[PDB]
Amino acid sequence: IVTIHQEPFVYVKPTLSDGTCKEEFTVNGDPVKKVICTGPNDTSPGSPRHTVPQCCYGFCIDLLIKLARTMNFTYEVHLVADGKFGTQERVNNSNKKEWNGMMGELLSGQADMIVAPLTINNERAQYIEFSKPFKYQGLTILVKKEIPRS
Amino acid sequence: VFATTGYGIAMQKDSHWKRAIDLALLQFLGDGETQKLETVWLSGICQNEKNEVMSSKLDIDNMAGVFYMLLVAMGLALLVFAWEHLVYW
Amino acid sequence: GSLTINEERSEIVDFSVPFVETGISVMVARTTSKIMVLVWAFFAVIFLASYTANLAAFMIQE
Amino acid sequence: ERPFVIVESPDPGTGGCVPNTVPCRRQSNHTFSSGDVAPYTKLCCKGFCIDILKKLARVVKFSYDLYLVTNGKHGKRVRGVWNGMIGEVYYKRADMAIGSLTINEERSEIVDFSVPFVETGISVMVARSNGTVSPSAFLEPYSPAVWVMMFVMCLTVVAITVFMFEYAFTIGKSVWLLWALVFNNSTTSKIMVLVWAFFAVIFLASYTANLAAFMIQEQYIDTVSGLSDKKFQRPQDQYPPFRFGTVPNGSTERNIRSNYRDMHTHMVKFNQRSVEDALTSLKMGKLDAFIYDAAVLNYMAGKDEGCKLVTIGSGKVFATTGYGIAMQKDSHWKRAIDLALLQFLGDGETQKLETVWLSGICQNE
Amino acid sequence: TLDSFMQPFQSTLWLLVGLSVHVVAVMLYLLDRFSTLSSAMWFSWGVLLNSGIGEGAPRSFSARILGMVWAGFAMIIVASYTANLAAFLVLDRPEERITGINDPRLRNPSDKFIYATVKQSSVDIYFRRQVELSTMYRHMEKHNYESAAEAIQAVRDNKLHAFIWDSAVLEFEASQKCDLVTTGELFFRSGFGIGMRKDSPWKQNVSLSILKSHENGFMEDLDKTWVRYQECDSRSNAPATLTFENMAGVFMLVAGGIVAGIFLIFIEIAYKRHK
Amino acid sequence: TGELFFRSGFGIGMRKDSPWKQNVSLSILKSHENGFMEDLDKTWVRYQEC
Ligand SMILES: *[C@@H]1O[C@H](CO)[C@@H](O[C@@H]2O[C@H](CO)[C@@H](O)[C@H](O)[C@H]2NC(C)=O)[C@H](O)[C@H]1NC(C)=O
Ligand SMILES: *[C@@H]1O[C@H](CO)[C@@H](O)[C@H](O)[C@H]1NC(C)=O
Repeated sequence: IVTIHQEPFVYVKPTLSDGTCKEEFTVNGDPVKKVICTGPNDTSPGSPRHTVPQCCYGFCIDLLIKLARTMNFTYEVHLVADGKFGTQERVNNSNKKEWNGMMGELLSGQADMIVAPLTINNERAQYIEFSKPFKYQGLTILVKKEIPRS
Repeated sequence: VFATTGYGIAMQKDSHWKRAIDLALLQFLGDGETQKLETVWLSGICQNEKNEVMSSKLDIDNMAGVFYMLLVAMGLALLVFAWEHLVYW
Repeated sequence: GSLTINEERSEIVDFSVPFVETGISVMVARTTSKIMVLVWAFFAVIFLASYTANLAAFMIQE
Repeated sequence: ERPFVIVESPDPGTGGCVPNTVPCRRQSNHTFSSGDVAPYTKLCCKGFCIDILKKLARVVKFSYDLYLVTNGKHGKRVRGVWNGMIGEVYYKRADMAIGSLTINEERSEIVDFSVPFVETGISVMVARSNGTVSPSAFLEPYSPAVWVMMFVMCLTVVAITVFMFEYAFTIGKSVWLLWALVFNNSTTSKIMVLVWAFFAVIFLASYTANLAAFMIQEQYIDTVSGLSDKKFQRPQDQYPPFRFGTVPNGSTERNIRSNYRDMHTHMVKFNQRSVEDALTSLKMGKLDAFIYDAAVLNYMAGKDEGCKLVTIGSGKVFATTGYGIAMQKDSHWKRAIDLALLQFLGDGETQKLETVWLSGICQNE
Repeated sequence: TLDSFMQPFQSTLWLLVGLSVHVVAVMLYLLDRFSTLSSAMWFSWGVLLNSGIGEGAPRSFSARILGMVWAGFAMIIVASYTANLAAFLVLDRPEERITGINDPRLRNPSDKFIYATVKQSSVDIYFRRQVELSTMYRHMEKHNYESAAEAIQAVRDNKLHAFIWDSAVLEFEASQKCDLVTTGELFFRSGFGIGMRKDSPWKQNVSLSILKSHENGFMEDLDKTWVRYQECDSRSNAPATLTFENMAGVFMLVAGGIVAGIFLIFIEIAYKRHK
Repeated sequence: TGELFFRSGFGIGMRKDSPWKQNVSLSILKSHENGFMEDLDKTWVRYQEC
């Protein structure tokens, strides 16, 4: 499985010294599920790479628990390599364009499933096989608030 | 909306027509050509309109809160009567 | 036509990508001592003019 | 013109001017004719068009002097012989003309033209956008029918009360109290005056309510839209926006002489002040709407202090055209110049040359 | 307007202060006399009304707190009246009649805003040639009118909702009669002209004299003789004026005060003085 | 600022020639009726207002 760090869907937290990330309880005192994540360098802009186990929990990870429970699965989770989602771009001084980022690691063969906020459009639909949508949304602009003077 | 799903085109199970028109439909939405078609048949006069006739004050919702604060203040005079008289005699 | 996607239908007949979203909805019908007391009276009239204007605009909110 | 070229007194401290500026000779015949007049004064020229001229000399080793046009502005074939800048080319008084020269078919016959270097259009500019209320008199919140009834039906309790109290209170004193209480300043006398005081409060609060309704549902004039607006195509009007300036002998003077004479008949109120001196009339208040090309208008819309709003803009255009440098007849310099603009079209100096002379500095909030 | 004295407060809280003045009324003649009954009755019933009827001040040094705050209760109630009345008057929007021919009212003519043209005219054919305006024509073909004068009378009598027709005639209509408004500007440009059978001898001369008259200025100057603007404009930019209906109810209560005084004074004094 | 000027959706992704394609697309639809996707909305994208 390939996953990306997006605020409300997939959280990423450093693990405790013992290896297991510390437990916590929600507003109703119910155990929130967490899974152990390998993957990123823990240093995106200031080092080449070196992997380290971490902890994940969120929307997509919660659905994967319910999804795999019915399917009788055996799953491992590893994050993306270089953050970016994916696009088609001609590599430096070559013949044809090849896929980028998260989509690349699945088409190459490094993973068999993407559980992440991936959109639906024509360009990606050529080479990948999607599923029925599990959330609807759009595009909006975020701006800074205006002071209500006095 | 509850239990959100969508409309579709029902076709025979395991057919060879699926992939062809699946990409065609994704082409339509991903270009805005469905927006022009959507604004011709799904349009209403008061879509962007909302104006309540009134919320007539002939109802005890906020003036009632004022009314009972007056009763609270009204009891202060009775308490002051005992305190003022007893402390002065 | 106006055909919806759900559990049982998708079991026996294939489907395409949804192009119009929908769901389940509910619809129902629609001296210096007295110079200060002058100041207090000055604040009282402005406070009401502020109050009634503030409530009136809050009252105009559909 | 205002934005494309600018002329000034060069530098009162050095005779010349600040660098990146070229001196030019100008002839102004605003004096008498007794002996002679020599108005050729060493001014200096700064602007966008000088940059283009200063950028072609560095390419084709051009050499030049700069002389102004002896009269108002551009011309057209009228009465048989032209009049204006083009005449200096036709009458062998010059060789080439540079600046805001809109390309056209009425002048391409008698002089050639090169490829344009801009994307301009024609738009309408109106006076400043202002928000002001329109209460004529403070007595508006009631129709005059209510006032007279209010005034007279108030006078009957004036007489009735003293009749029910005299059978003490002076006859003259009673009328004073009645007026005073309704203006909030001051069982035989109490019963009627009690609800009578209520008569004041019940309607005096409605006056506030009504004036709170006048100042909300009112609105200002809509700052009327482009050419096809209802105020223009009906030229029978003496107090509309009453301006159709359309500077005399201009390029746009011929455009309003194409098919419909309903416009050229009322466009006779033009003012000969070339651009700027007649432009301030739109800001002064004696001129309402002035029609010209959008190139020199948007820069004047933004760079000018305050706010003076042009029409819709890139959408409010008609007959979009471009400005180009003209090649005189029987002069094969076209190949030399056409390479220059096309080369300047490729390297991308159009933006750099624009942002140093044409930009939006301080847009209105 | 409607129910001046009854629109904002003619319910539970309207009679609240009617008895909320009585509870404090008796509660003062028993707060001072027990360490005048009319004095407290007239005072509170007057201070709420801000009348200049001076009477007994609160004698008790402790009773002065309720009166100084009873005015505040009276000070707050009438303010809520003013704000509420303004909101009702603002939201009485008279009309948002129509835009040009793109409004959703035009496209879907269920029953409201039926629009009719003159049968067999140029407009009725243009609406049959445009492919987009198929439903718009499909509603107009059901019913129309025979003459232009018929449509003007029907619209003025409010039997027909909207009327689509030529602009030159319609512009002269609204300006002169002044009961009518042109809905914006034109959305289709065309022209007039003489009509002659094909290959007629005068097809060249008559066309020539029209061009000559335009440059001459006779045709342009003739229009003023038959086309003009007068007596009616964009006025009525004031969406209210209090009618003689709500004030009449306001005039009604003052009449009740007159009848109450004369009847009671004549009748009650006769019984009271005699005994 | 304002409304939204485009409409799309999310979805799981799997390579071409996948056996789980038919089955996972059923669980996603099956969870929508049971209100499972509704409470997940109420868990950690809602009920967190200021
Ligand atoms: C999708 O789910 C269905 C239902 O669980 C699976 O169908 C079963 O497959 C097993 C595998 O051999 C059979 O033993 C069962 O008999 C099947 N069910 C029925 C009702 O016949 C199906 O295999 C799943 N898809 C995949 C790719 O495994
Ligand atoms: C799931 O897979 C395991 C193999 O790891 C198998 O033993 C089991 O029968 C399968 N089904 C269930 C319901 O666990």
